[PDB]
Amino acid sequence: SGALDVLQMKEEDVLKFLAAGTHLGGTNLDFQMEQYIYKRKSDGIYIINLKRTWEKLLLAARAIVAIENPADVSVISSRNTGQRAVLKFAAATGATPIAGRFTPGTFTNQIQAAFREPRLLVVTDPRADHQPLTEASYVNLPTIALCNTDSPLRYVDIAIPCNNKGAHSVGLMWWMLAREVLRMRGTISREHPWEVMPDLYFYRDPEE
Amino acid sequence: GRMHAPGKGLSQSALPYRRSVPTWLKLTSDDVKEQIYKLAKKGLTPSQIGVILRDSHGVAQVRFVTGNKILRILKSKGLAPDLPEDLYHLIKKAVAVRKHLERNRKDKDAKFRLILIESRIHRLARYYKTKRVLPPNWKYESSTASALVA
Amino acid sequence: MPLAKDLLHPSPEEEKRKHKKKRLVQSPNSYFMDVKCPGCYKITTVFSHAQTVVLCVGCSTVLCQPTGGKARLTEGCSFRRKQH
Amino acid sequence: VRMNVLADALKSINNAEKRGKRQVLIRPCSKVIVRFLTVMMKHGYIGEFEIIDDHRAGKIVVNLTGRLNKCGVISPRFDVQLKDLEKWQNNLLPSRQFGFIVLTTSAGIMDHEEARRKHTGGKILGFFF
Amino acid sequence: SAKIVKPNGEKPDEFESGISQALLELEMNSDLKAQLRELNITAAKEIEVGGGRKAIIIFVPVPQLKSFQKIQVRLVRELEKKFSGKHVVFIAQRRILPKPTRKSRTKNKQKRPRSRTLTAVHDAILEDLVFPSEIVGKRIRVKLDGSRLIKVHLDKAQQNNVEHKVETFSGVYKKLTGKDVNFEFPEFQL
Amino acid sequence: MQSNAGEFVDLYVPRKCSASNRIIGAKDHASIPMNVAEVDKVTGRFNGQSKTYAICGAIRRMGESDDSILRLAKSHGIVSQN
RNA sequence: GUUGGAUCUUGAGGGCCCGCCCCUCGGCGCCCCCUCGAUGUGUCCCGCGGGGCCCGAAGCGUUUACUUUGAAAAAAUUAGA
Repeated sequence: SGALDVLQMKEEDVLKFLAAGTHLGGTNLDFQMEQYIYKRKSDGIYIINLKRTWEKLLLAARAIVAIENPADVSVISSRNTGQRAVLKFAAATGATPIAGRFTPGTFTNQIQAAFREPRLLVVTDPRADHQPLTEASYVNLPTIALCNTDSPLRYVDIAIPCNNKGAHSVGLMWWMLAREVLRMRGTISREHPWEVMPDLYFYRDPEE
Repeated sequence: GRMHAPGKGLSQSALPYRRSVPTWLKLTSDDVKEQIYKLAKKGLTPSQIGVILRDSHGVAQVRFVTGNKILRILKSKGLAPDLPEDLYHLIKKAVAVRKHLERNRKDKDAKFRLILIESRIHRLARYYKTKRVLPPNWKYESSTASALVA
Repeated sequence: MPLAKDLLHPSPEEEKRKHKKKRLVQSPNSYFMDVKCPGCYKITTVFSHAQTVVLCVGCSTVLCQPTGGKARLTEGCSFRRKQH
Repeated sequence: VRMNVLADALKSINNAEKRGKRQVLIRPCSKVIVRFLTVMMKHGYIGEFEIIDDHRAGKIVVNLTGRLNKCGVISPRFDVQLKDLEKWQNNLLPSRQFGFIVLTTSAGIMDHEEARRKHTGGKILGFFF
Repeated sequence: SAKIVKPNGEKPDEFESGISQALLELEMNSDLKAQLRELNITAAKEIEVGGGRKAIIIFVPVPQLKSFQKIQVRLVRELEKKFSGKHVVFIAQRRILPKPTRKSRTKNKQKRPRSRTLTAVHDAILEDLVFPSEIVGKRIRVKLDGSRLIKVHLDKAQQNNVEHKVETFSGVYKKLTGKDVNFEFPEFQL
Repeated sequence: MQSNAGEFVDLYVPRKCSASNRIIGAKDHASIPMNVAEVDKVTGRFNGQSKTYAICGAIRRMGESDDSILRLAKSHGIVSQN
């Protein structure tokens, strides 16, 4: 677990969640995400349970920890909103970064113009990062992924409930992940939160 | 499985676990037996008696007050209908279809339907004959079906 | 289902929404109730799915009206099962 | 409707097990089903079961394990005089080192190893391994 | 009048003498006059339980039981006070037609219904122990070990009356049949 | 796979699972475990000593795996906010 | 013609195994006879030997199929000493 009071959440997180529009979900009924759901908003739309979002995020974070090299976890986003997000994560945690197009075959193909060696994949939506998700299960790689109520759950080990499409939702979850892994093993230390704001993540946000 | 109807659905109630219903006022044996005797005097079938007892009185079935059911009471008394209620109502439908068939000799549907109902009577009746609820020396007929319903 | 659940004491909202004979412990949810209703001056016991009307001496006719589902009732009424 | 009850139960478990599902509702529930489940349970092929009681005919919830590979039914039942047991055992089991043929004998529903010791035959119900 | 409460050909005394004297007291006692004045129990038997109080099991031939069950809780409460903590209840024992075997004697039979058989009698005893709640359902859990425990669901309305009783009901059943019973409250009403 | 009283036949002893109680065979794809780090608690900061769960081809292709991991992890502990 | 739902009870000895539970015999006993010890056509220990009647036991209660053990079951052949 860790030192323990702020790993049972705190108001600071609950404010960030609400702001980033995490809480709203899809309108498709569930059979694999159903457990996670707190309550259903009137006339469709599911309110995800922040308590569940926490525990899964921490279990994910913990799995990246106990590797003494953070490079062999590949952070993956093909979404525009999360290109900046993963780039900041890679600076911070020390992940090997994949922003924009994946380009098929880097965990496959003996003869190729690039090859990456991971041990764990972190995905932002496995219906946009579907190519890594399929490719990973041909070569025996576990995949964590940020899943909503209409994402595929096949070949995903650990799902993290969250909207995880667009806006600040993808950004915030990368920020909180980086903060979490640095707590256990980093230089934030002692299981207390980051001094970096989530705004360094998020999207580019069109510059005036 | 149904070979006696073209259905697919259900046609019975769910029934409760317990041998006592409703347990807040189950009345007494006395009350409902009197009521049964008086209703059965009027020539009412066990079905009809069960319905009216259920809703108006605080009994549901009378199987939960005493181990007897409405038929059992009737049968032991010796005041009872002279054939089972289901068999009666089957015979009654086949009469009604037969009357409609007399009226209309172009109604192919009615001919088909009559056959089905008649077959249904025979299989039920065969069951009653074997277990001595009907005499084996009676048999269903156009002739006698009329006489029963009248 | 997520296809590995085992339920030995199932919640009474996923067993109470189902059809009457499809329940995981089968007893129907039907009950009796006492009806007070003001033009009747006696407390008539009525069946929730009565089918045919319940009537009483105290009322002219005002007690039930037939409906294929739950029996219709008129003015002030109460219900307590009691104990099914 | 149901002209064998063993055959439905056995399939139900196997189909659950394929999914990874750890529950089934078998019914109509009979004395023979209970007996078959207990012998099966003892050897570790399935987990524990719980019989729910109704006035319909009963329903059993079996919590199963994936220590089973196949529970087959020999329907229609055949006589076994302890010199067709050998023929069955080579035919329909993968080795003689493991698996049980489960029969009903007059000395009780028992596995065929116990049958061999008693030298009491009867009717073959099924098998598992 | 008690005149049949102690006679049963039992060697004791102690408890039966106590219970018979108690019965006379109750016969005169208010709101229980004119219903024990013609109905006097065949025997009383004492068997202990794990509550550290003894349990008094009274035998009724079935017609008596209806009157005893009517009151139950109030009567049992008075008898518990009188006998200093003993838990009193009422159990019905029928004759029970012989085994469907064959050898070991199968005696005289004529049709044996499933409402007078050994299992039926045990179910009837369970029903008789309770009064303000009924048995909604039952389940038996078969353990992996091979043991069985029967969880008897009771009504979730008026439960309180049976809650304190539970331990004695468990123990008494164990002494009589050699099987443990436990009580539970379901998930029906609500 | 033993022979006799405990003689070793066999080329190797394969991994098992506890999310469906089915062996991971023989060179199969989509078969990997999942080392979650322990944290020592109270003072924070990761201390060893991996908790490992074994995930088979079967569960993953039937899209079970997400829920399964939580059941396995919770049952033997330990994660904050349980 | 084939097939068919649920539902009825049997503690010790030794480190499982055994009998049990929710009259033609043997014999717990009762009565008889040559009587066996109180006795030597004959008792009051008992039916022990022949009896009757009648319990644990047992036809017991209503039948089986099945399965199980026996017999009856050509020699040569055939497996096989």
